[PDB]
Amino acid sequence: AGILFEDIFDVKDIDPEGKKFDRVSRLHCESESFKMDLILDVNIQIYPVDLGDKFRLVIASTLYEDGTLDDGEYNPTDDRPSRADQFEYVMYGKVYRIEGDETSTEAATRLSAYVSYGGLLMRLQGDANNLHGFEVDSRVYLLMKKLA
Amino acid sequence: AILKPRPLWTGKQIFSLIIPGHINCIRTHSTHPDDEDSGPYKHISPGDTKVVVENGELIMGILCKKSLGTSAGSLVHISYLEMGHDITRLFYSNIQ
Amino acid sequence: LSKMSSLLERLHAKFNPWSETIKLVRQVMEKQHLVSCLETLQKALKVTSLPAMTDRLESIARQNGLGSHLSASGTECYITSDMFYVEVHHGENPVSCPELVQQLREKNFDEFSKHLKGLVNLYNLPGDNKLKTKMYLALQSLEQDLSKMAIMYWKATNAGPLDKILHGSVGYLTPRSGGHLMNLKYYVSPSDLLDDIILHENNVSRSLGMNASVTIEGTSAVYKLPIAPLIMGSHPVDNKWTPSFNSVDLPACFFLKFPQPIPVSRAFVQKLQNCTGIPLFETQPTYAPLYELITQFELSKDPDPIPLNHNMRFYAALPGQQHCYFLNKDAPLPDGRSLQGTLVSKITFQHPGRVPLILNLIRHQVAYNTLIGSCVKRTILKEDSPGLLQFEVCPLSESRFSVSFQHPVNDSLVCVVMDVQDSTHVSCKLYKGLSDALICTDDFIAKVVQRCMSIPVTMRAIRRKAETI
Repeated sequence: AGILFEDIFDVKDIDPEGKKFDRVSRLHCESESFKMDLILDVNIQIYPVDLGDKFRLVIASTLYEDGTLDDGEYNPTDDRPSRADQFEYVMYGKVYRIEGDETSTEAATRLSAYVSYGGLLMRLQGDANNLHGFEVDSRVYLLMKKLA
Repeated sequence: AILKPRPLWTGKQIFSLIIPGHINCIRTHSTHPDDEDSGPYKHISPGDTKVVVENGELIMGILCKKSLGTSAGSLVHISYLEMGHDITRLFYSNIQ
Repeated sequence: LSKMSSLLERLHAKFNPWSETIKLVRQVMEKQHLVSCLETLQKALKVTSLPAMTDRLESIARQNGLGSHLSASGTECYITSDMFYVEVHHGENPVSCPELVQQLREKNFDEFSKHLKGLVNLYNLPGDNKLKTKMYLALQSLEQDLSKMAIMYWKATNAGPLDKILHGSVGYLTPRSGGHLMNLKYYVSPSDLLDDIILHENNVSRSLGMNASVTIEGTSAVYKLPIAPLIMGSHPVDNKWTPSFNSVDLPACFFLKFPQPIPVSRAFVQKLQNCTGIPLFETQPTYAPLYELITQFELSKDPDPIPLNHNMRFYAALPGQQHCYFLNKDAPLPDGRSLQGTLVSKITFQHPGRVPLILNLIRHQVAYNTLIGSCVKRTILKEDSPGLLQFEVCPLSESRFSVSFQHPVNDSLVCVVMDVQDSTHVSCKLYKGLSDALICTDDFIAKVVQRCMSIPVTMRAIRRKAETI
């Protein structure tokens, strides 16, 4: 299923400045063990999250799980992929920029990858090797599940 | 945009449907922080200003009179100078 | 289809380079066993000069999962357990086998690969470490004793190789060379000694006959085996073995593996057990009619896609006349049970003392299988009006069978009952009615059979001799 990155991240703040938009809150979290920060935005009403949670994040290239391209269509009745239904927050999306910190002479070692999920936004940032999978203009699913 | 919890589409997505063909435009919403551009969070915009329209899909940002209205560099003007006349008329009618 | 998809992918790559792919691989590295196995495959297809032929020897190592250490260009050693050999544990390097040297000097790396496979299989022994070294020592003692027993027979009678194979203590024995383990040739069938009138000489082929291999193999149970040569003192006629304990209770037994499983009858299992005592089949498996198993062994010697679908009515074409033989499995023996037997691949013997007796029983069972086996054939004899003389084989008793045929000159059924008393000896009696024409002399048929081969053949001689008179 092209899992592109995975970790159990930890919610270290829910809204650094203010509740700017009412039903969307920007969890700012630090992953444990790879030290990669996240700044996801989540629909609080349908996925209530609370401070201190540990969630499994699996930005995956495909939901189907058998490979194959999305076609980008809400094929509603399709169950044939038998995709990653285990997780409980699948937001779809796109990646808008893959900024980094490269001097002209050498490549960066702290790539930051801004990923846009339908207006709500995310910035996984961290060691270059881990985010190496991502590429610009690709649809990348975000899947999350809250783990005790 | 949100799938598993329930299928809920985002307004930006269904406004990226009225937008015609492919256009690249970046502008500021009427309420814009006078300092955000310089500091951190520049491209994740805490308040959703910085409309960016890349490829014909609003990727981020709220739309104001300057972004959608009668000013140089307005989303409407990008279309006339690239995409055309009839397509621009259809896009205006659909938005309304 | 898959190739067409790959070509389309190459077209997509062209539209998108090899340099970019290398950069992507480098990025992944900055961010295994199957790739190692793949290396051996593409290095096996690699064939160039001596330097690359040494890399082909390195490919052979990882192909068999071996470890290669090379001192200088000339010497490279593949090392695992005690299986260490060098092309220039607990033992000296035994020999510069011409077999291995000839294959390497000539362009046959494939033959060298087979030889390593044989060595690895011989030492697939489980055991542990010090136990493995002792277990190999026991095999060495058995080999020395078996070799001495063969030498005693040659000293007592200067028999030709054929006599040793057909009727000798042990059998023609070739000492283990490299991977190949000792082979004792139990029997050489008369039909197959002749190829398309072979004279054996001392150049007897490894596979030109029926061959059995002697080896040590791990067992769940624990047994006591000689760890030193047991023929310290040999009586001049036959052999005398000094009694055990030296010995140790290693969890394994010596084996006599047969390359192709031999169908053996229930009666043989009892006759063989009477001597050794070790259960021949231990966990009682399956046991169906013997004649079916004999047909499968004969038919499967040469494999063809279409199953014969004989229905136990094999058809045989011969220079004069045409014959059809019904094998008649399921005929009740005196006990009331049809001859029933199961394929045996491995026979386990602690010491070689019971081995002369076990082999003599096996030779008799193999001989009976060969005579009845000669008939089994892939014949599509359909709508045959001329001839088609029809014979039926019935199992009268274990070790006996009757071929029944219409009298060649008169009309009553006449039956020849053949008993395989010993591997090379069969005694046959013709049963003929009180008023009948003397069909044959039992000696003339014997002379023709010994000079030629098989039993579909014996029936021809009986018919021809009767007609000539």
